[PDB]
This record gives sequence, C-alpha cells and structure tokens, in this order.
Amino acid sequence: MREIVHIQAGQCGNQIGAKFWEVISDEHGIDPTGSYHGDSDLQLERINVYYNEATGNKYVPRAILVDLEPGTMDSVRSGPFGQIFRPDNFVFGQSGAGNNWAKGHYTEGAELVDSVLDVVRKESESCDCLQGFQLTHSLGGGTGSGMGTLLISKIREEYPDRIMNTFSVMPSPKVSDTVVEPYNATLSVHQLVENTDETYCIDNEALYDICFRTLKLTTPTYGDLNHLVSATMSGVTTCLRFPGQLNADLRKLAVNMVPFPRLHFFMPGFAPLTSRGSLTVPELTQQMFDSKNMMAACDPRHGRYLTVAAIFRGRMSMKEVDEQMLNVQNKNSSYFVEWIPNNVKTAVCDIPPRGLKMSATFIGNSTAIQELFKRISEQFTAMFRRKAFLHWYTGEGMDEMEFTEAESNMNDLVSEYQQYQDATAD
Amino acid sequence: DLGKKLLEAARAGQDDEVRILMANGADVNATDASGLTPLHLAATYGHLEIVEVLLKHGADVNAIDIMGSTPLHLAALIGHLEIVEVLLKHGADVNAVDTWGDTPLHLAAIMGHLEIVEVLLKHGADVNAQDKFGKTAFDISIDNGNEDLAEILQK
Amino acid sequence: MRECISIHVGQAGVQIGNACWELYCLEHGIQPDGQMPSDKTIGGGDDSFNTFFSETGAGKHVPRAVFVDLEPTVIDEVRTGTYRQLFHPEQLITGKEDAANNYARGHYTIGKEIIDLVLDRIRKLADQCTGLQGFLVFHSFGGGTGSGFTSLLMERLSVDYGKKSKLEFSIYPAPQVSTAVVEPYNSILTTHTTLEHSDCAFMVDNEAIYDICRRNLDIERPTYTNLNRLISQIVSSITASLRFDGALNVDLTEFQTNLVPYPRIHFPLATYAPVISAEKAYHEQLSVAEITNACFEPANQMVKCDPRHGKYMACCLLYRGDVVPKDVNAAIATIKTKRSIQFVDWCPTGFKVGINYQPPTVVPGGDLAKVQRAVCMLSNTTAIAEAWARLDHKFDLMYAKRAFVHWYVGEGMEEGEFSEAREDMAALEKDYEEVGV
Ligand SMILES: Nc1nc2c(ncn2[C@@H]2O[C@H](COP(=O)(O)OP(=O)(O)OP(=O)(O)O)[C@@H](O)[C@H]2O)c(=O)[nH]1
Ligand SMILES: Nc1nc2c(ncn2[C@@H]2O[C@H](COP(=O)(O)OP(=O)(O)O)[C@@H](O)[C@H]2O)c(=O)[nH]1
Ligand SMILES: COc1ccc(/N=N/c2cc(OC)c(OC)c(OC)c2)cc1O
Ligand SMILES: [Ca+2]
Ligand SMILES: [Mg+2]
Repeated sequence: MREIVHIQAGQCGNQIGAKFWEVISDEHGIDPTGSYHGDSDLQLERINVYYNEATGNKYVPRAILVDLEPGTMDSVRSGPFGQIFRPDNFVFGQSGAGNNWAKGHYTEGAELVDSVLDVVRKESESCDCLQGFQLTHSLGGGTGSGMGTLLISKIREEYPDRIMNTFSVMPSPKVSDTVVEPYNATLSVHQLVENTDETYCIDNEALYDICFRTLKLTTPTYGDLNHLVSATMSGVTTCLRFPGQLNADLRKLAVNMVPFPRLHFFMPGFAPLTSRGSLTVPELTQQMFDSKNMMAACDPRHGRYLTVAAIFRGRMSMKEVDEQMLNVQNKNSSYFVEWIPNNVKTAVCDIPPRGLKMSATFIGNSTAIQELFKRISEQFTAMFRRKAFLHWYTGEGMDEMEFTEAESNMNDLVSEYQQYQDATAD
Repeated sequence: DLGKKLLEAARAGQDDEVRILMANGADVNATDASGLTPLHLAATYGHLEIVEVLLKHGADVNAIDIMGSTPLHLAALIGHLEIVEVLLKHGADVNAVDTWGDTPLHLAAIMGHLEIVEVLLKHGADVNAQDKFGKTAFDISIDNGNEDLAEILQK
Repeated sequence: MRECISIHVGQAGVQIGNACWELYCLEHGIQPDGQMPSDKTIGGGDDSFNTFFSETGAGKHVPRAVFVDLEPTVIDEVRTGTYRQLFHPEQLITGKEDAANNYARGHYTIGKEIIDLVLDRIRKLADQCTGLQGFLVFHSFGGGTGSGFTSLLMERLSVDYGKKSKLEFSIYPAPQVSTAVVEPYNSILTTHTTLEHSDCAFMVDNEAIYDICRRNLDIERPTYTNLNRLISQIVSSITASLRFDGALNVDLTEFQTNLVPYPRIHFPLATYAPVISAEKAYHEQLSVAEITNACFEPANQMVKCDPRHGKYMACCLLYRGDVVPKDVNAAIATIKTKRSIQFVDWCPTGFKVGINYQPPTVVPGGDLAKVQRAVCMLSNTTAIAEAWARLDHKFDLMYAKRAFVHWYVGEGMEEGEFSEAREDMAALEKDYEEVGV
C-alpha cells in the first residue's frame, strides 16, 4: 500500500484540491517548482504516496484535474502552484453543468468520462504499489456531484479491490442559496453510499458557522471556508505522509473505522480553530470533541460514537495523551457504543502544520451524522413535493424514480444510524 | 388554445408574448394539468415583470393547484423575495395552507430564505401554524439547529 | 541431537524472533557474522546448539529460522540490522500487500499467494535435517497475517509433516498497545482453526508484559522494544532445555508429556523471576526460595489470570545459574504447604525440576540487570481459561451486532465460520471447567 491517485472535479473540487497541494507541499518542503527545500529527512519518507519523482530530484503531484467549465483551468493554472501540476493531467470541457446533476452524470459529463479514465490509467500503470484514490468535490453542483460520482463508479469497476476515498463538501443555503442543490446532494449521496469506502463530510453549513460565530467573519468567503478545509485534509492525511505508529494504509483505516458498509461517512474535526492571519494537551483533547470544532453541522452529544480516530501533531508528552484521552472516554462514556470495545484509536505525529506547534485532528464515525442527512432530506422533500424544476433533470434522460429511490435510500441511511444509536449491549 | 401558450409564455419569461396573448383574449387564469396558472409559473421561475402584469389583468393571486399551492407558496419556496412582496402587496394570503399543512412561512424556513422569513413575519405570518406532523416554523428551526433562523423567529 | 525449525510470521513474530535470535547468539557465543570460535568441529556437529543452528563448510552458524510477512517493511529492518549476515537471504520471505488486520485476507485471499513458496523454503531447511522433530511458530493473535496466514501454515504443516511436533508462541492482544479493533475476531478465528494442529502453545499477554515493564522496570510508556526484550528473555528460558544439556524437556515431545494432559488444553502458563531494572545494578541477590516464591505471584505471570482460582495439572521449574539442588527441594517443601496450591485429584501432585548452572545472559542496551540465578515456571492451570473468557466476551459484544463482519465475508470467508469458531471456544472454556475451578 503506497501510491495514491488524487482527483479533483468541478469548481469546488479544484478550489479545495489546489489548496490541499499548497498546504501539504509546504509541509514536505516542496517549493512551487517542485524542488525539495526541506531540512528534515522525514519530509521525504512517505513522499511517493502523493508525488512522483520525474527526474531532476523533483516531485510532480499525482493529481488529475477535471471540470466541464474551462474557466477553472485559468484559476488553478494561474495559482501559486498551478504549474507544478501535469499539463497532461488537465481534462476540461467546453460546456459547464449549470448546477445540473444530470448534465454531469448522464449527458455532458458522460461524454467526458472516457478521457478522464485515460489520465487515470496513465497514473496507475506508473504506480509501483497503488493503494487507492481520493476525490475532492462538492455535492451541490453538477460536475463534481453528477460527473464525479459517475467517474467514481467507472474507476471502481476497473480497480475493484483498491480503496476509493472522497472529500465531499455538503451544500448549505448559508453559503449558496440555490434550491436545486438538495437534489444534487441527495442524488450523489445515493451514489456515495454504494461506490466508496470512506467519505469525509465537509459541511458548508458548519464551515460558515465556524467563521461567522467563532472566527468572527460577518461575511465569510470561500477562502475562509477553504482554510478550515485545507487544514482538515492535512490533519486527516498526516499519517499517510509522515512516519508514525498509525501505519499508512487506507485499507487498515477502513477496516477499523467502518463497522457497517453503508456507514462510511466520517465527521471530521480540528483544533484549535484559527483564522488566516492570526493550548496544551487537555484543551486539544477536550476541544476535539466539541461541536464547535466539527467540520459537519451536527452535535456529537446528540448521538453515539461507533468508532473514532485522533491524530495528534507536534512535540508533546506521549503519556499525557494516553491519560487525557482515556479521561474523555470515561467522562463521556455515554456517547460511545459499548458493544465496540476499544473503539478509540490514538497516535501522535512529530511534524505539526505550519503556523501551529501542536494540533489535533478528529475523525469520527458517529450516529449523530444523521442530522446532516436529515437536513438535506427535508429540503429535498420540500422541493420534490412541488416538482419544482424536475424538468431540468428529466429533460436529460433521468427517470422520476431516481429521485424517489434516492430519497428512500437516504431515509434508510438515517434509519440505520438511528438503529445503532439505540442499540444496546447493556 | 391561447390558454396553453400563455402558460408557456409565462414559464419561459416571454413578456412581449404575454402581452400579445392577453390582447387577444387569452385566459389569464387558465391552468395546466396540475392546476398551475400562469401566475404560479411566473412566481416559480421568478419572472417579476410577468407577475406584475398578470396581477393588473385579473389574475387570481390566491389560486391553488391540485396540491393546494398558492403562488406565494412557490415564490416563498424558490426564494424570490421581490415577487413575494409584490404578491403580498396584492392580497395574497400569507397563511395559506397546502395539502401538507405547509404555509408560506414553513417553506421559507426549510430552504433557508432568511430574508423572506422576516418579510412574512412582518405581514402577519402565523408562527403557531403546524403542518401535518405538528411542526411549526420554530420547530423546524430547533430540529435543524439553525440558530440564525431561530433568532429571527424569536425576535 | 534433533533439529528444530523456528517460523516467524507477521510483524509480531518477526520482531520478537529478531530479539530471540540475538539472545540465542549471546548465550551460545555466536558472532553476528555467524562465527563461533568455541566450536572445534567445523562444518558440522552433534552438539545441543545444533538443534537451532546449522553449520556451513566455512564455519558459519546459520539459524534454522524462516521469516514470513505479507509486507516487506518489518523484514527489511531484519535485512539491514546488526544480524543481517546471520540469516539465509532466502529464508526472509515477503509479500507486497498485507492482510489489513483481516483474518480472511491472511488465510484465504492474500496468504494464498505465498503459501507455496513458504512451504518450499521450509522444505529446503528440512532436507538439511537428519532427524527434524518439529517447528516453533511465532505469531500474533490480532494481526491479519499472524492469525490468518498462520492458521493456513499450520494446516499445511500437518499434511507435509504429520509426525513432527508444532509448538506455538502467540501474542495475546492488549488494548494499551493494540492495532486493530477486530483483533478479538482474528484471535478467535485462528485459535479455532489452529487448535487441532498445535501440540503446545505458550501465550504471551501484551498487557502482562506491559505492566511488568512499568512496575518492575519503571518504564513509563513501554514500547515494542522494551516488550520484546523481556519476551525474548522468557522465550530463551523455555527453549534453553532444547539448546543445552539437561534432563527436563530435552525434546519437543517432552513438552507435551509434562505439560499437556489432554490435546485441547495445551496452553501452559509461564512465570519468570526476577525482573530487575538495569538501573539497580547493585541489587541484593534474591535467594532460590525468593525467586521460587515469586513464581506463584500473579504479578509475574506471562498471562494475566489468578492461578489461585484454578487447579494445577502440571508444573515444571527451569532454573538458571547459581542454584543448589537441595535449596530447590527446600523451597518446594514449604511453598507446597505455605500456600493454597491445589492440584487435580487425577495428577501426580509433583514438581519437575531442571537446573542449568549458567546465569542468564543480558543483551547490551536492555532494561534488565544481571542476576546470579533465575527461574521460569511452566504450569498448566485451569486459571488460564480466564484469558479465554476475556477474548470471547469482547468477541460476543461485536458479533451480536455483526460489527465489522462484512470485511471478513468479502474476502473469501463465509459468515458461518464465525459461529462454529465461537462454539469451539465455548467448548474450550467448558473443557477447563470439566477439569475443575
Ligand atoms: N509484543 C509485541 N507485540 C507486537 C509486536 N508487533 C505487533 N504486535 C502486536 O500484534 C498485534 C498486531 O499484529 P501484527 O503482528 O502487527 O499484524 P501482522 O501479523 O503483520 O498482520 P497484518 O499487518 O495485518 O498483515 C497487536 O496486538 C500488537 O500489539 C511486537 O513487536 N511485540
Ligand atoms: N467549501 C467550499 N465550497 C464550495 C467552494 N466553491 C463552491 N463550493 C460549494 O459547491 C457547491 C457548488 O458546486 P460546484 O463545485 O460549484 O459545481 P460544479 O462546477 O459542477 O462542481 C455550492 O454549494 C458551493 O457552496 C469552495 O471554494 N469551498
Ligand atoms: C476503532 O479502533 C481503531 C480505529 C482506527 C484505527 N486506525 N486508524 C487509522 C487512521 C489513519 O489515518 C487517519 C491511518 O492512516 C491512513 C491508518 O493507517 C494505518 C489507520 C485503528 C483502530 O484500532
Ligand atoms: Ca560444530
Ligand atoms: Mg503487518
């Protein structure tokens, strides 16, 4: 288990995917041109996981960029890291999707899927020990949601034993008041429940509340939200990029974090919360399990933890981590399922993120995530009951039964979380 | 049937065509198979000019379809604040209830149209109105943890 | 002289094997390059250390060991460590993708792709033997490889070597330093499938060795190095009788005769004393009665349980160092009566004693201090059923909800294998209960 193939789809997918490579590359000492300016040998241990060595002692990120809108080409290209990507790894269309999940999944995006698989085979063939994939996208739009899920299903057909991992940004009217996004989100969730192994739920509603009510951002911007995102993608992937005990294996994480196949939607959290220009172990541990420090708008005190992972970063007492962690599990034992013994896994990493000296990342599989899905299902139902804009979708070939089947599939998911939240071993 | 072309004309936002068909006796209050009048469609697809002209030509601002949706239901749902106020200016019933027990307040709260919420409250929207499942605008705010919405409904 | 082959499977077995063979070389006087100056018979020999080391024409002593793992990281540390030149390069076999802490991946899907090569390489070591008596197998209970590959290996070994003995050193999972949440599942699955193919198994409870490191060695947060140093010291004491002159447990067959009254209850308990931090280099020397007395204290056991609860079915005392025989008989005499030690009505209420008059060796960089005399008691008590009751409980909690079970079914395994394994366990606990408790 070594190489991973990164894929970013749509405006949001490339917008947060680009920042991911800017952040992690800074941690590994890889300047924009690709030369290693780091001063530690640890910055190169698990470097091959995300990068390729293309001679000259350089590193080309193993990434693929897609989007039906040609406009995203300029934005990423003209970015501070827009040239460190492969010109051959740019698959962009001439026609957008216009917040239409159908255009991305059935018409426009479908015609553009074969070309994407080309660049995907080019990267995998050149992988000595490919372990899986990771896709960044939004669920509200049409490309990343509609086309991104179709590409997920195609890849899984060719690489059925590899791990498919997604960073899925959930739609919220607080950030984009578009009434067709509950459609797209719900249609996509229907796909993600079947054709992915691990999904990080990055909730725009929670990102907006963190900036507005905590970060003091009256008018938060996509840069403010993506800052919180980028930091979270770096924390959750820390053990895949640097040495440590939490091995470096997407499949061992999925074996230990997913007790039931459809319940693979993870609630991330990060602490401390910081802005863009702006605490001991007890705070980090406590703050990690605080609702205000979750990247999804749900209160973990409303449900029970099935499994949890915690990534600590920085120089800190290792025995102090075992003590305080052991403490929160006892004081909060009512919020963990008793029928999964030792369901909390901890590990520290030396190199912390820039600007910070000690951080903590929380990855939780929690039944409280149904609240996020209850939100989207309600908005979907409000719109579906009136048949508002259904012709935008049926006009592309979709059958009205896909909405219903998608709506039933998600109500079942909620019912499933509720089933293990009231499940008791005594 | 000029009633059929006025429905499409309003759906697609063809102002000039809407005016033409009315001059030739088009039924301003004609409906489609589901009970939608041209005013319903103008309110859904946010055609503010077609809405004001229809209201000046006998359109029933409180018409309901087979599902009980008044034009103000659909404008509140879709999130057209300008059209909501125009419809309110013409006697649209702010507390109209559809077949799911939803009022205009309910749909605005669910979809997060916080501006439209404040307008409905300022025109007499009944905050104690329950739907078929006993939910009220405030209840929806509590169950979804929408602090912004909750503060607006408390005021 | 009859040869023994040692097999180390998965990270746990490999790392502990590396520490054991280091110790083996220190006790016997073998250099890391394999040269044994004190061996006057170059190119071969019938000595007792040849059961564990073969000899080349040039005077190289090569362990009779095989290292197998489904990923190469841990074994790569063995190919570049100090004793890199000691092992046969072809007896370090590695795959590419490990069993993802999944018993089924190690036994059905992944393990299936290397089992033939493993056998061929083992068969090469056996052809060099003039009287092979069996195998020693080091593995973890909780890893996908340690559990799933190991069961598959044991099954193959009973087919190609039906008459040879197979002993086990098994790592029992402890939460303080565990890796996977499914480790109880893998533990139950490998036990049930290995039970009929294993003659004798010494379980090492990571929690027991962990606490011993913290209490006796004053190590705040023990790691795998600290843990394995102590395991290697205890393993050395169990296999000393096979590598030196002696009269107690001189061959693998004798392990069963003295410790296993019935085939299914082949889980002896190991107790060792004394453990003293190297920071107390001027400690007062414990007497033969002092170390002997400490072998009946639960705090020194290799598996956490309370032998006061159960009955003893057999007891062996293996001493090392300055130990006068009459001092042992006096220690036994009092401790026989000065404590509630109950044997079963159907066993000779006796103690077997062997003495090796050389003090234990300590490795440079270790946590233990040198001692003039030490003792390892191997006993078969019905109290070790407590360890099984702890595993089976954790198993039952998850399996009731069918938590994590799909991971097993998607990798060749059938869901019915969980139930029959748990029943087999339920029978094992009643095997100990039909003996007494
Ligand atoms: N005492 C001790 N225990 C270990 C060591 N390494 C791993 N373990 C234990 O073994 C269990 C994990 O099994 P591993 O041996 O790492 O797994 P594996 O055999 O490589 O199987 P896979 O990695 O899943 O393919 C945990 O209970 C660990 O505590 C070690 O060096 N010493
Ligand atoms: N967190 C975050 N969300 C975004 C960003 N850009 C767009 N979104 C969200 O993504 C959704 C729009 O989907 P989009 O990606 O733009 O459509 P696409 O081009 O077909 O992939 C909206 O709900 C936005 O709130 C961003 O930079 N950060
Ligand atoms: C319920 O108990 C457990 C929960 C999670 C566990 N492991 N989790 C990880 C997490 C990782 O990155 C976040 C890994 O990096 C990719 C990772 O690679 C090995 C493992 C382990 C558990 O025993
Ligand atoms: Ca010799
Ligand atoms: Mg391993």
